[PDB]
Order: sequence, then structure tokens, then C-alpha cells
Amino acid sequence: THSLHNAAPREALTDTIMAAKIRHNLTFEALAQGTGLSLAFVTAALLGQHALPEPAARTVAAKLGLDEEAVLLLQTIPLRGSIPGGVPTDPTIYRFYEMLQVYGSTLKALVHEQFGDGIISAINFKLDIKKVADPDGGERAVITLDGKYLPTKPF
Amino acid sequence: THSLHNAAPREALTDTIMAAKIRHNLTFEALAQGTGLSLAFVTAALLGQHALPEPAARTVAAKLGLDEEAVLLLQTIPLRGSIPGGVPTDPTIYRFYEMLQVYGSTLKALVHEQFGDGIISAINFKLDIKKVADPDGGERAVITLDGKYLPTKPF
Amino acid sequence: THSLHNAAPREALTDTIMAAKIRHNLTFEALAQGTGLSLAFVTAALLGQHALPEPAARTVAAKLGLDEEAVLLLQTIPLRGSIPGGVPTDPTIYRFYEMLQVYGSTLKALVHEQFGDGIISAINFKLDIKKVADPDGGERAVITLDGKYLPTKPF
Amino acid sequence: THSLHNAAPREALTDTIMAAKIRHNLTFEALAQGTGLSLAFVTAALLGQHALPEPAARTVAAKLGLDEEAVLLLQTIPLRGSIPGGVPTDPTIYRFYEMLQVYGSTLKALVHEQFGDGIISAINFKLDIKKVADPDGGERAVITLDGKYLPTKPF
Amino acid sequence: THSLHNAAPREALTDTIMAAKIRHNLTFEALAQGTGLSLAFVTAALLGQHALPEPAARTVAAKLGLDEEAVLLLQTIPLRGSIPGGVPTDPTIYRFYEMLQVYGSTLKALVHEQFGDGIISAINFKLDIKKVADPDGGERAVITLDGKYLPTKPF
Amino acid sequence: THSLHNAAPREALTDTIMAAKIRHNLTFEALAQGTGLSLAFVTAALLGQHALPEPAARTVAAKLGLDEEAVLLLQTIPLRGSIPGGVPTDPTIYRFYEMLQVYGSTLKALVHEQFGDGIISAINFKLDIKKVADPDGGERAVITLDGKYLPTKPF
Amino acid sequence: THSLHNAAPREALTDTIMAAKIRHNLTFEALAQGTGLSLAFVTAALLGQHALPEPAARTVAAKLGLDEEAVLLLQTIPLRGSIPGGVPTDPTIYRFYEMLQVYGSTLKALVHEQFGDGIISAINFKLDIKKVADPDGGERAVITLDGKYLPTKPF
Amino acid sequence: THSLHNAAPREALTDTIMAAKIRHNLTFEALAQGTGLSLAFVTAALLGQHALPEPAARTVAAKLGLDEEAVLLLQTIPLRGSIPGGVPTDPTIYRFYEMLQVYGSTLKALVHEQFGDGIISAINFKLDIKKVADPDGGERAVITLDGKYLPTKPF
Amino acid sequence: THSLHNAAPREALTDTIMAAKIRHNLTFEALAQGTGLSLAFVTAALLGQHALPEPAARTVAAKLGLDEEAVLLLQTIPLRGSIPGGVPTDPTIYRFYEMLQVYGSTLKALVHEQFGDGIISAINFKLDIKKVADPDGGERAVITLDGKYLPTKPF
Amino acid sequence: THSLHNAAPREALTDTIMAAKIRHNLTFEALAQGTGLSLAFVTAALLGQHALPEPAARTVAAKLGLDEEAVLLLQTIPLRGSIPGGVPTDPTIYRFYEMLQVYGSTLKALVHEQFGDGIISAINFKLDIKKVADPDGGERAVITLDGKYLPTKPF
Ligand SMILES: [Cl-]
Ligand SMILES: [Cl-]
Ligand SMILES: [Cl-]
Ligand SMILES: [Cl-]
Ligand SMILES: [Cl-]
Ligand SMILES: [Cl-]
Ligand SMILES: [Cl-]
Ligand SMILES: [Cl-]
Ligand SMILES: [Cl-]
Ligand SMILES: [Cl-]
Repeated sequence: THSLHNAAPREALTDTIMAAKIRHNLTFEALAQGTGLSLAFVTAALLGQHALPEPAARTVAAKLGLDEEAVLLLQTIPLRGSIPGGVPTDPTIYRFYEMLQVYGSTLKALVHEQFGDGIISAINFKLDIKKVADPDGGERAVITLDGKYLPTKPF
Repeated sequence: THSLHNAAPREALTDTIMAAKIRHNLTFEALAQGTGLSLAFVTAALLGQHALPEPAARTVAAKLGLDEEAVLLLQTIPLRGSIPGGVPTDPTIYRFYEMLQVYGSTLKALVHEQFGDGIISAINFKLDIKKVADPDGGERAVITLDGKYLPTKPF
Repeated sequence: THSLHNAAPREALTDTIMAAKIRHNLTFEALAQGTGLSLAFVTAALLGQHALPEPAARTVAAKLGLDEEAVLLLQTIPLRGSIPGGVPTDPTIYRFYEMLQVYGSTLKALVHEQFGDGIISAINFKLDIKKVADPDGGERAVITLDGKYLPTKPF
Repeated sequence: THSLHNAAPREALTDTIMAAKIRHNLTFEALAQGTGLSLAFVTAALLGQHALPEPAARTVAAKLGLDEEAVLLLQTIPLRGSIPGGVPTDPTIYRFYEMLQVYGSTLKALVHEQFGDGIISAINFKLDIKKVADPDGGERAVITLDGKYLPTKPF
Repeated sequence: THSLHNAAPREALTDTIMAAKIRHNLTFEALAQGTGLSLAFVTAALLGQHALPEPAARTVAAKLGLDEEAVLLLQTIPLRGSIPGGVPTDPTIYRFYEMLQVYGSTLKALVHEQFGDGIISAINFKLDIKKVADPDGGERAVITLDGKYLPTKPF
Repeated sequence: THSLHNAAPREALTDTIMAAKIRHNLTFEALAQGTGLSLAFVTAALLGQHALPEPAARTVAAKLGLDEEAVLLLQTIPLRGSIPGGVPTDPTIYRFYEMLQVYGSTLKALVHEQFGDGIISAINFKLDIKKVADPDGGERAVITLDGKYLPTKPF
Repeated sequence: THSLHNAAPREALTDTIMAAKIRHNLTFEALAQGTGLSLAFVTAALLGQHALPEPAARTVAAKLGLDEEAVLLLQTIPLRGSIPGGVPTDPTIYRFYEMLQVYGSTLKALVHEQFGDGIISAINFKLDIKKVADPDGGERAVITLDGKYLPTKPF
Repeated sequence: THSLHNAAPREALTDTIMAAKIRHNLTFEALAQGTGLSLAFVTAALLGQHALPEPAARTVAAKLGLDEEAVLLLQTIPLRGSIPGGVPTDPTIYRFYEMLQVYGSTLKALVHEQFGDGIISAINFKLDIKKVADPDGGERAVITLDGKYLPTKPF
Repeated sequence: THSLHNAAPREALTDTIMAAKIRHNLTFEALAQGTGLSLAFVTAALLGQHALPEPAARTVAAKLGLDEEAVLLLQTIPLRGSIPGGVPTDPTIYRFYEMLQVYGSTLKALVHEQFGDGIISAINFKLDIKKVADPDGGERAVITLDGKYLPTKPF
Repeated sequence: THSLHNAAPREALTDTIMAAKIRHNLTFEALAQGTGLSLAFVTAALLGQHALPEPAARTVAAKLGLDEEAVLLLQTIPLRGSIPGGVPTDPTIYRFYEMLQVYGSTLKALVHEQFGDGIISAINFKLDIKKVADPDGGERAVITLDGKYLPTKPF
């Protein structure tokens, strides 16, 4: 399928997609329903980080009232990267960067202990966010990272 | 409780802990047994990212045959940061950084939609790594991030 | 609530809000009057770092004569970050950066001493600037940082 | 008075001071008693960010059992800078950096409105940390920045 | 007085001021003449680094034929910073950066010796450049930095 | 003359010179006295930024009691650079960096207006710091930069 | 198997391995012989980028005459990353960086055209360098990258 | 032949080439047919990294229906560099960067042993991507780097 | 003469000059004839790095058919810097950067040995590139750097 | 021939060779005499940037009275890079960095005009420095860069 070499074309669509989302007062849950795909995937595709299959591109473009160029651009493989500069300053995103700072060594250590030499894939990967109640009062986020284990074996 | 201003004292302890861990053929699962704490927490403390309560610090130092200077240093608040330079190069750790790069915009968007203005905490936070079988043959990692939702409320 | 993925929409609004503020010869204290919120909060929201509740958004848009697009953008959750590049060059802002450079270690030491292992929140946080007279002649600024203590508790 | 051109001599002194503090189980509040100086100043001086007058240098060296070369090194004007790289990774220190990221524009705007063109000094400056109770249960930190206003006037 | 939150408005004004300056074949000496202010101040203000009082702002705007948004923009407190990126590449500007690279240690050492612990202010500051003859034939620049000494006193 | 290829040899010499300076309780004015050279030059040479002529090198080395290596190292051409990282964090040095940030564009403009296309030299350069009294009470520093104008002429 | 959290221990082993290799006048061809593994793998392991299985670890340590702390370190999973700073300066290594700079966009474009959305793995990956004769007189290197195609499929 | 000083003119041409490529649903293999050049070269030229000879430039411009300015721009030598910032974030491109990070030291060591002191050229260089089947199911990419060995010989 | 504070005005002129150069099939050798200046100087001036004498500015703009706003801009002293970011990615430019990396220490050593303490000027400087035949077949570039020696003499 | 993976071994050798050169009061001209190689090559090799053939290594080790470890280390292929950080701060080296900043674009333009698409090699490269008198008094350096033209030819 067709791929994009830079991020500028998908950044403009995301600014157009978000404009329609705010003006029509739509949610990402509403946009992803009837597409057959997960919430995290469809939202990422709208933010220019994934390619939508052709039916989902038409389903989302109908809800937002998007052009036919918008349906074509939503199906293209993007140049991924959502944090300009690599390190964010926005507090909501930074907390996930901070988690990586404290538990980065720990994740590597436990992956090599429980799985072995290799990586936990970010491509053969599924992401899910779930809202749960805190037994001590309040709400909690339970973000799940599901990656296939790729071993590094000697050659 | 006592805090450390630099990371050098805990880096020396971590290099001593790792040397003992290899010579005694110990696992992080074996070091965490009988401490009452989760694997991710105890491992992070050994890697210089957390302070262990005095009972847990004494259990791991006994298994590793460490001095009493090791149990006291294990109980001090460290200067956190496990990734030198913020951005990793090691493939095992980098994959988690890549997850942040693609789904950073997606995580913020869905947190503000499902929770509202605020953050998902990295302090009121739990980490878990679980090994599961992949239906297509092979293994998968199910990393769970459980953080408290802290709202941004007007003042 | 609706969230913004980039800063460009709120940076344009800030230029429009500030242009109206100068043209109406208004102060941030006058714009903050009758909103129920603190001066530091409303000013930050006008500069694109916070979301205003709708009654406060309508009071400021009425004083400045802004359209209904402006009240909607003022209520959206922004992508926070007011210093482009993280490190300021403007002397007024840098002095606050310099305070962090000298007393950064000192703040951590005393936070861990008086409170314990954890953080002083920047989300459960209040800011106040007060003008007081200097006894050697002149005036002084008394900026107050009021943050909730979040402990790091083992898991 | 004598100044140091690099930070290495004072970093070694701080590492010995912290070692003595941990082994004898002393407090920064205990170390600052009988010096006549504030907690924030003496703590910064022990962390290599300020020069102590000789009575304070001798009082702290007696409590920690330091040699005469430590009393002399505590009195020299240091090369200030406590956060290596300018941007911290430790969560406790970062929260103060995050405050600067959100309210940096706000602090400058309100300084120019309440005071005028100029700066709030970091040299004619006092710092204070106070522990207070949160009405929702728990504790809060009340950090105070007290700086002299220096105006920028035409010449 | 009114302050600006970003540098973009003053960068555009500087581009118009410089364009008008070339077309009218005027000097910074001619533009600053009859304003009562020093050459370094008015030139810095025209380059977006200072606020002009309205009598000075109108005399310079009349000479260049600037619009009425420019006279108001010339009177606002800007977001200071004239070297994009902090370190210049242009040889004329770099030479002053290089002077700092070699004599930075010397300036700190001699200020603490001749004045004491503290700084030489950059806000309570006057700048002047004077052309003088070189005894071996040719010209020399005599740049004068006149800053108030602010001491660092214990608190 | 003999040159040094790295900065490590002169960085070690500077630390010994500064330690010796404190133990003899000498000032940079006392060390430069009877050398025939200016205070700023001799101070810079001791701080590893300049080469001393042998008569001056012996006069200063006798006062500090330096080895015979220091006498040769003081006469060798060093690898210049006194601010590690290019941008200082120490407040005393930064104020001079801030002067460069505000008046960098202004200095280039006035150099090209009063002198023409070219630079103000940092090699054919003289530096002097003088203490003067402030009519508003207090003291002031009058730092003078005297550089020869090198024109850029077509080739 | 045991993994390392930092690179410092393997860099010391690598310099000792290289010291022994030069001192004993050994080749990388000889060190990889009798291990059953490819030249590219064993050489990478000696440079701290891979873990050797114990039979290979003893054959290489016997040829260099290394202790038992070396065979244990040679079998540990390292913290990978051979170019300090990410970008090399040595011309031999840089030429490979330049290949990435020119053909980076082309590799992404052709991978998405010939394979589809996804990546070419660097973990399920083999490297080979082969010397072949250049028909224009001279020699050529034929470096082969053999990576598994991992698709990004919707979830 | 004509050279370009910046990448913007070729970046716009690449944006037009890609837009036309999507609308006619053409492949890079289809664009390269009948030009006599390799797939990797022609794709690189369209992505702004190479100059096309006039016959190839016209065959590709006819297929996309481009004007004569596009055929002239396709023949100019560009300012090479396809990864903005040197280090990519897109997963597909980063995998090749990671290959460089792990085997960079290995490539240099083995190049000096098998070839000698010198480089493997990135200019006298050919690139090829080949799709082959993975015996354990799936597909694999076989990217081949063919560079001339240039020795560094004394002068 | 008139100076520019930013590079943006001259970057647009360079883009127009290059477009006219390509459209008229002109060379830098043809543009530099009849100005009396060297090829390297005029070419640099067209690329925004030098100010052209007023007669030369008219001839080059006449040859390219540019308006007079361009020759007026061609006579302005620019903000120099032709490599955005300091380090190039284009291979042709990088090779000259690589020369600096290998022989930078060597140039300083030999300059201080043959000339003495000081610099080789980049302002009192001439550049020439000459095409010569390689005795072993092929062509060679002989770039000549002619800089005045400026001594560092004590003051 | 043996290659080095890091620069530390050659940095130590360079410090001993330079010490011996001063202690024997020798010049780089004297050390290069009787080696058959050019001044720039032998000087670069002593500064850790080139490998000397063993006859040249033995004449230089004999003149400086070095052990056998020096003769072996001078013949090893180093990890090249003489400017730590890529960008120098020492004025003598920076002037050559500044030359590249101004004339970088000009060199690429004239190389593509006089030679064509390709590079001027830094491996098939000669460096020479010659001292000439300035006609109006003073001395000049005439640095000559002699690089082979390597064309980029389509494949
Ligand atoms: Cl992956
Ligand atoms: Cl948090
Ligand atoms: Cl927080
Ligand atoms: Cl201040
Ligand atoms: Cl100041
Ligand atoms: Cl100079
Ligand atoms: Cl992979
Ligand atoms: Cl090459
Ligand atoms: Cl110069
Ligand atoms: Cl080359």
C-alpha cells in the first residue's frame, strides 16, 4: 500500500480531523465504533501514526464529514513519531516518559530473566487503556502493553 | 528517611549486587521471594531506582552475601534515572521508548477523554511483566502500567 | 473534555487574546475578576497552559469581545509547555530557571527530609505571586509554590 | 574571598559530607542548628552551592567530624549548578522543572504587570520550604521564593 | 506596562524596521538621535530586545514611516534573546562569544576577588561601544560593560 | 612555541594553582604584581587560557611554590575554553552570557555601522575590570573589551 | 541468562580482550574459529554487543588467557550500543551512517512497497561481510543485512 | 551540472511526485521500468537524494504527468540527507539505525582486518533490497551494501 | 554599510538567484566575470555569505534578470552561516568537515610550531579551489586556504 | 593490521609522545625528518589520527627514547576524531571550523560545477601548511587541501 516519506501531509489531516471532532463534539469512542478495530489503533491512525484499512477510513470520514482526499490519506503508511523532539514537556505525556526513566533498567532485566536475550516487540504489539476504580478512592488507568517476544539467538 | 544527592553511590552498590547475582546464579524472582513486594519494585531498588524498607533490604543482602553498608544504602532514596541520556540505544529498552513515540499522542488523547484534564501518575504507580503464550506459537509479554489518575483542577 | 494534540491552535488564540488585552488596555487582574479562579491560573489559561471553565471563559471573552470560537478553544485541554526549548533566554524567566539550578538538590534533600520519599506535585498545585515592600527601599516578589505531597509507596 | 573555578573540589566535599550524614544518622535541620542561618541556605552550602561563614563551617564540621580542609572548602565561593545537564530526571526535582514549563509564561506576564519591566532576582533571594496539612487529608509543601525586583530602565 | 509572551511579533517588527532602514538609507545613529537615549539602548530596542518610551518610539517610527501597530509594539516589553540557539555562527557575533569562552573563568575569579560573592548584574546594566584608533594604524572597538554588583549574602 | 593538544594537562595545573592560592592566602592581584602584565591576562593564564612568558611564569610560580612542570606548562600554548559545555550555569558567569544574548544582534549592527564589514578581534584583544562606586549607593563593575577591527574585504 | 544493566563492565572486558589480542598478535578470524558461530557474531560479542554461549566463551578466553571473571562476563547479555553518542566521527564507521542518511527514505519506501506496512527486524537479523574482487581493479565489501519482515497489522 | 544549495526545492518536488504517485496508483518499480537504472537509485532520486540523467528524468516525469520544471529539477544535484535530525523515529527506518549502533564497532574492526586501513565507500556504492522467503514461515529482506574499499595510505 | 540581523531575507534571495541560474543555464564562473573578484567570493555572496560591492551587485542581478530590491539586498552584510546546524549531512560538504575532525589537532600543533601563539584568520582570508589532473588517472581538487597569522601577545 | 576500538589507548600514547617531544626540545619537523612521510601525516599520527609504518614508527620512537609498546601502538589503526564534541572551542581550531561554516555551501557549489556530482575525498587526501609573508607586513598560512574527486555515478 502507498507510504508517505514525511509527516507534513498527515499533520495537516490530523489538524483537520481534530477540527471536525471538536466542532461536531465527537469522541474517539464514537469514531472507532463500527470499524471493528480497537480504540487505541483507530485513535493513533487519526493522529497520523497508523494506516487505516479502507472500510474504517470511509466510516470515520463519514462521521466527521471528510473529503475524498482525507479517505485516501488515512490509508497511507505514515512516517511515525508523535512527540516532536523525542522528549515531551506536556505533563500527561511526560509521566509515561518518566515511567521509562525509572523502570527502563528493570524492564530489560526482567525480560532477559523471564524470556531471554531479545526484545519485546513494538510492531507485533497491542496497546489498550482501561479505566478502573481505585479501592482507596479515585480512578486508575490500566495501560496494557502486549508485545511478541523476539529472541536474539547466536548465528 | 535519608536521601542521596547523586547516583554514584547506588551505581557502585548495583555493580556489586550484579556481581554477586551472577556468581551465585540467582534470579530476580529468587531475590524478591519473601520480601512482600512485587518483582518490578524490588528489581528497581536493586538497580538503584527505589529505596527498600529495612526488612526487604536485609532479605536480599543475605541472599547475595552483602555487607551492612549494603542494606543501609539499599534503604536510601536514590537520585532516580536508569537511562543515561534519557533516550536509550539498547534494543530491549528502546522498544518501550518506541511505544512512547508512536502512542504518545494517543495516550494523552484517550486519557483526557476517558479521565479528563490531568495525568496518569508515575508515583502512585504499579508495574507488572507477565509471560503468556502466543496463539501463533511463541511467547508474548504483557506489561501492565497501573497509575492513579491525578486531575488538574482549577485554583 | 476535548483535548488538543498540538500547541498551534492555542498559540494563535493567545496572540488574539493578548492583542485584545492590549487594545482594551486591560490587566490580567481585571480579566480574572469575577471568575472565581486565582490570578495565576486564569493568566496561565489565557497563555494556553490551562483549560478555563465555561463561565470564566465567557467572562473573559465578553471583556475582550472575542467570538464564540474563542470560548470553545479556551475550554479545551491544551498541550502544555510555555518555554520553547525547555531552557529560557529571557532574563525574567531565566531567573526562575537559575533558582532551580542552585536549589534543585536542596529542594530534593529537604523534601525527602521533611516529607519522605515521593514528590511535591505540579498537578495538585497552586501558584501565587505577591508584591511586598523591601525594607532597604524598593519592592520584592513573594512567589508561593503550594503542592500536594505524593509519597512513593512500595508495591 | 576565595573562589573555585570548577565544581570537582566541592563535589568531593559534598560526597564526604553526605557519607558522614548517613552513617551518623544526622538531619539537615540538626546540622543547621546553632549556625544562625536558615535551613535552605545551610543545606545548599553542604550541597556545594553556597559559601558558609567560618562559624557555620566549623559548627557543621564538628557535627560531622570533618577535617580542617573541609572547613576551608566550605567557605570558598563555588561554581554553582546542582542539576547536571540543566534538566533533571529525578521525579522529585523534575516536578519543579515542570512547574517552570507551565507557569513560565505566566510568571513573566505577572511580573511585568505587578512590577514592570525587569526581573525578580535570584541573587537577592530567599528560599523557604514549609510543611502544611491538606484539607482533604495529607500534607502539602509551601515553597516560597522571595526575590528583589530589579527594573530594566532606559539608559 | 504591557508585555509580549512570544518573540514572533517583535521578530516581524525587526524585519520591517530593518527593511525600512535600508530603503531610507538611515543609520542607527540617525534613528536614535534626538530621543535622549543611548545608541546601544535604542538599537537594542529596535532589534526587539527593549521597550521604547512613546516619545522615543514615535520619533524613530516617523523616521522610518512605520505603521501604528509598530509604535505600540515598540513600547511593549519583549521576550528577550537575540541569538537563536544561544551560540552564534556569524563571525562578528561569535568573537564576543569567544571572549566569554576564554575569560569566563577570569571574570568570575576577579569579581569574587574585587567585589565578593555575588554577580555583576545584566539588568542594572549599561552598554556602550566606542571607536578608537590603534597606535599601529587601524581602528579598535572599546565596548564597555557597566553592571551593578549584587552580593550573595547568607539568609 | 610548544603547544598542548588536550585540556587535561592545564586543567590539573589550574586545580593546583587554585589550591596553592588558597593555602598562601594570596590574591590574583598579588600573583600578577611585579610581572609587568595586566591582571586579566595573568589570571587567565593561571586558569589555563593563556601562555605566560618565562620571566612572568617564574615570578608567579615562585609565589605559589609550583613544581618545575607547572613552570613549563604555564608557558605552553593551551587548548582554550574555560566554560565546559559552552553555556555556563554559575550565576556570576551567566550574567555575561546574558549580556551576549540581549546585545549580540546589537553589537553586530553597530560594528558594521561604525566600522564596516568585519569583526572585533578576540585575539588582538585587551580585557580590564575596574571597580567604581554607584551614586545610588553600592559598587559597579566597568569591564572593558578592547579589540582591533579586522575588516572583511573582497578577494 | 544473566544480563548487565550498564555498559561499563563490558567496556573494561573489551579493552582487556583487545589488549590481549594485540599483545598476543591474534586475529578475529582465529578467535572465532572452533566456536561454531559466525565471525560477525563472535567479534560483536568481544566488542560487548552479544552474549557468548559457554563453550564459545571458554575457547575465546583460553586463546587470550583470560580469567574466570571473563568467561562469566562474556556470557552475560550486555547493554548494547557500540557508537558513543549515536553518530560516529571515525570515517570507517561514518560511511555506514552516511548510507543511512541517503537511503533511509528509500529503504522505508521500498520496504512498504515490496513487503507492506511494518519493519525489517534488527533482532531476527544476521550480518555478513564478504570480500569480493572489484572488476575495476581493487576490492569491495559486500555487507549483507538479512532481517525478518514484521508487518504492522490492525488491531 | 547544476547543484542545489538547500533541500526545500527538491522537498516540494518529492511532495508533488508522491501526490501524483498515489492518484495514479503507480509503484516505484513501475516508475523505474525502462530507465536502465536500479530500483534503489531511482527511488532515491525521486525522494530527493540523487540526480536523474535526462532520459530517466523524462520517462518518470511522463508517467506521473509532471511539468517541465519537474524534469529540470529531477536532474539537479540535491543537498543530500533524507533523515531530518540524523536519528530517525519511524520504526522502519530506525531498525537500520539500530543495526549501525550494535555492529558499528564490529564493522570497523573487521574492515581493518579483512581489507586494511581505510573505508568502505558510500559514494562508490550500490544498494539492493531483495525479498526472500523465511524457511520458518514468513518473508525476509536481504539488503546488500556493496562499497569499494578505499585505503588510507601515507603521503 | 547596511547589515542584516537575521538570515531569512538573504535565504529567499539565494533561492531566487539559484532558480534564475538554473533557468538561464548560467554558471558561477559566468556570474563572477567582470567583477574583479575571485570565484569563491562572488559564489559565497550569491549564497548569502558576503556583501557585494555595489557595481558587482548590479551586473549579477542583470545577468539573472532580478529586480533592484535584490541588488540592494545583495549589498547588505549578512548573518553568516551556510551549514544549518553546524554539522552537514550532504556528503560533499561532510568530507570537509571530516578533514577538520582528523587534522584539527594537527593544524593547531603545526600553527603554533611554525607561527607561534595565535590563530590563522578566517576573516583576513582567501579561498581558492583549483582543478588539477591526477597523475594516476582521474581528477583532484586543490583547495587553498590563505589566512593571516594573528599572534596572541600578552597585555 | 591491528585496529583500536576506542581512542583512550592512543590518547595515552599521544600524551607520552608530546611529553618526550618537549623534553628533547624537538619539533614536528625534526620528528618527521628521515621518515619519508609528509609533516602533516606524521604529526597527525602522533596525535592519534593515523597509523605509522614500522620504519617511521621506529625512527620516531628512537628520537624520543620510547619503549617497544610505543612502536607497536603507533602502527595500529586508531579510532579517528581529534575534536572532542565535533565543534571546537579553542580559537586556533575554531577558525577552520568557521571557514567551513561560511564557505561550506560555496565548496559544494563549485565542486559540482567544476567536477560534477560527487565528493572531494578525505581519504585520498593530502594536507600541507606553508608559511608566506604578508605584503603589508606580517605572516600568512597557506593550507592546501588536495583531495581526489570521487564521482557519484548512477547504478
Ligand atoms: Cl519491534
Ligand atoms: Cl505523578
Ligand atoms: Cl505531579
Ligand atoms: Cl539576578
Ligand atoms: Cl542581573
Ligand atoms: Cl579574532
Ligand atoms: Cl526488530
Ligand atoms: Cl566514500
Ligand atoms: Cl579571525
Ligand atoms: Cl572520502
